[PDB]
Amino acid sequence: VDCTMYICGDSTECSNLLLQYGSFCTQLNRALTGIAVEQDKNTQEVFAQVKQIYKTPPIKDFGGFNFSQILPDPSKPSKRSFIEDLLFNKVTLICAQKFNGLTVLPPLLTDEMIAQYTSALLAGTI
Amino acid sequence: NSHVQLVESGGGLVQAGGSLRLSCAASGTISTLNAMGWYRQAPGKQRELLASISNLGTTYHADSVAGRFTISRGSAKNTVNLQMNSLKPDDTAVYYCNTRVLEGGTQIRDYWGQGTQVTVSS
Amino acid sequence: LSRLDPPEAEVQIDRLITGRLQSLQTYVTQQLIRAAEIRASANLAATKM
Amino acid sequence: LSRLDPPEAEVQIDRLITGRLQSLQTYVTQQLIRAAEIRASANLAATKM
Amino acid sequence: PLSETKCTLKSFTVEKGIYQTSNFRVQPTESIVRFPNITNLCPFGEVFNATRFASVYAWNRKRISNCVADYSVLYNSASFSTFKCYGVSPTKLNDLCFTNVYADSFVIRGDEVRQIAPGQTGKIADYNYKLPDDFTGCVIAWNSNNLDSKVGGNYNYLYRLFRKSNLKPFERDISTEIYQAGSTPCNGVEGFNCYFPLQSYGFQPTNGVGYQPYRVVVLSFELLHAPATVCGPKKSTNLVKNKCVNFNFNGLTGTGVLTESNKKFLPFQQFGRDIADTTDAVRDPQTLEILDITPCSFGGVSVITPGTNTSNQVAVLYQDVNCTEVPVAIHADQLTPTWRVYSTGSNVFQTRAGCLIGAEHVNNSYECDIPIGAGICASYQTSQSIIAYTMSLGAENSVAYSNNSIAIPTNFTISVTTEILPVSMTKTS
Repeated sequence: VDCTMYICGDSTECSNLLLQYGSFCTQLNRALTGIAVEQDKNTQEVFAQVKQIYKTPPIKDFGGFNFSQILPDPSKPSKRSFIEDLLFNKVTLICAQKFNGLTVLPPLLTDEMIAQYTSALLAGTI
Repeated sequence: NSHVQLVESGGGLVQAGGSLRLSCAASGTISTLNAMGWYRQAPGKQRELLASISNLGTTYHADSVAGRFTISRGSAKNTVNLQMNSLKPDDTAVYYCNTRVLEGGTQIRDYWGQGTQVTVSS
Repeated sequence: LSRLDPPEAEVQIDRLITGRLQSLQTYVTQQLIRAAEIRASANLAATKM
Repeated sequence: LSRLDPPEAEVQIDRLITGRLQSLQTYVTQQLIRAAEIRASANLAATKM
Repeated sequence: PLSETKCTLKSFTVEKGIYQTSNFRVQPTESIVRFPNITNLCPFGEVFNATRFASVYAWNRKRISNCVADYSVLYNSASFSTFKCYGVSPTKLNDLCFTNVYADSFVIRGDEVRQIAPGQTGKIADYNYKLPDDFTGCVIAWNSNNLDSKVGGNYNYLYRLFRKSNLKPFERDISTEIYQAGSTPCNGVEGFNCYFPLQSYGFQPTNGVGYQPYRVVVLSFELLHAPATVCGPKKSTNLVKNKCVNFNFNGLTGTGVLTESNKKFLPFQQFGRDIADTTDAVRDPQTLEILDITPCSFGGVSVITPGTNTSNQVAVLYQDVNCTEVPVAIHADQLTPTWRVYSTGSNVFQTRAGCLIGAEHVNNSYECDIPIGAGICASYQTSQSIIAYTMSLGAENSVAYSNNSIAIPTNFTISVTTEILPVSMTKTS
């Protein structure tokens, strides 16, 4: 969120009056930026454990164990597994709330990349 | 430099039932006094029009002053005098003077003077 | 701005600015608390992984 | 204090006091949040030790 | 941008990374004011389209107040032999407000139209209708031979030829006592030295244009420092779409971008409000169509740069904005050779994060160096320049899995790694 736009949207006298209140703006902006960076740090720490991307075996034998449910499905447009897409559908606005100086920075890791990391971990474990 | 200016005079404390006459003098770059008016902004009250005269001689008088204040425009047509007859308590106010000027045939500019105080007591 | 002149509108603008600033500050504090909670949750998830 | 007399300077002093007090409260809250963060860090470091 | 980043960091040395510096705000380009449709104009037709007009001595006065006056129908219409105004510009009438208006309608001979003006003389001016010297208003006249003339002599219209004194401005005299034109009193008896005070023009179709009857309407405007009751139509601006603009719909003021809307307001509904209660859609007062409101940019500006110790070039990221808005950053005011180079060029690239300028979009994938966002990362390498690429999740590797194979190590290696953890803070009081 931008302090000046939120408090003094499109106005100049309000901006001048707020100018003499100090550096609260900078503090709030720094805190929000820190939280935004913390989100990326958390997701990377959780999902960046694997050093290399491990491909699943071309033929699934596994001595009779069926991992179809958790393994990714190339058939679907998105390469997420049978369970992951179910979670996305179950969990399924803020888009139009951008009017009052709000902003929603996109996550550094796209859902496709997180799915890639999870698939690599699954292949490594298997 | 000679911007349109208005000056008010003639007001003051008067015993109830008396009479006075305010004089309003206009100066400056007066192109055309289309409308000429007298106002009063009493202490604690908003400015209220009392009497006015158009450039055509037609005059308006507020009901608060109708029948007591008579507005007459001088021969020079630059000054307007408001003869206040049988001054009543409602006349206690700071009287202001206004005129409308059509500069360039399209710009309506309203000019005001300093004003003069009037007071009626019992 | 329109209804009142600047010299009198200044106090109203000051009150409004104070209110909005305090609301934003409360929001920022709540966001910090929730960020700490989610950071703890993410640390737990990383340990589990 | 020097420019204005006390009775009129009281409002200015009150505004300044409110601003400074609020800023100090902001700093204290930020210090508490960072203290909690470093407390978690110290607990995890002690666990490693 | 590099100097702006230096000022923001309060340092002459900037390390590799991305820094938020300023905000890119799109200012409005125009202003829009829309007000209800033409609506209830003042009753001009009543005075003008009236079937019959009164006499010159009995000129009919019509008061007009508390209505919007569309004077354009007067001068835009060439249905008037004479059109003139005093004290005001006729074209300015549609943008003027007046306390009261008085329309004086009557009929006079065409050749006598000249007497209808300030300071005029003659019987019509002196004894039928006199105008003030400083008259403020307009006078309108048109031919009425086809309406005010009859075969054999039309004797309905009358005028005052005699009277003791000239009529004062805007004065009517309808008393018709026998005027004493001679020393012998008339005693209300017409005769020698006592003529019919009124007179009939006797309009006939064979009368010449000068002698033919002419219908005249005079609009006098009264201004006495009082509130204005009449006001010309509030000229509403045209409709501008797909561009930032300040709009004011019958008092509803806002700033945004008007776009064609697919909503469906009920007939009584005027504007819609979002879940946050903010205005979202509005319907034009003049005509019934709906438009949506959107914010302009609200975007931020960040600078991507490798460590100044390594290079000197930089790249600019305009957050969550189109690449056409980028160069609309109060441009033409920054430094000519340093900022406008980043304004726009072939370097322009678009991502979900926003518009990126100063970086080439290569196809190769590499481990993230400077996180741009949404899976995009930037790095300085190559001739050297800034390249934006898609983040490489990691090295590709496949395990030669089989149902009877195994991998067992034959040698080992001892690895020492460092882990750092904060433990305390300065005890400040």
